[PDB]
Amino acid sequence: DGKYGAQDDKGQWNGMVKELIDHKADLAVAPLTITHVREKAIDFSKPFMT
Amino acid sequence: STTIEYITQRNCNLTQIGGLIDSKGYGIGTPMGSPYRDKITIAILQLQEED
Repeated sequence: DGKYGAQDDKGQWNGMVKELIDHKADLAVAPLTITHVREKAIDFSKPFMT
Repeated sequence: STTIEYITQRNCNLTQIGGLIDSKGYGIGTPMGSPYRDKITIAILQLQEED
């Protein structure tokens, strides 16, 4: 889609979020903002850069 | 540095010289595979989302 990923009002994430929710990739290599709710979306490791 | 900041608010005679050299983090130590860790994770995420 060209995004990190954006949840719909109905809840439909796009981007690498629902890519790793539909498991179509193995990872998401992107400078991702680790949000409060993206952890609820998918598990995180530690941030490489803060 | 947080000890130094704890010093400085009652010690106006000295001054802090420059910023942090490195990025080092204090975290809460839970047991291996303890089930409430993600509760703590979402809790700190919403709590500093509440700052």
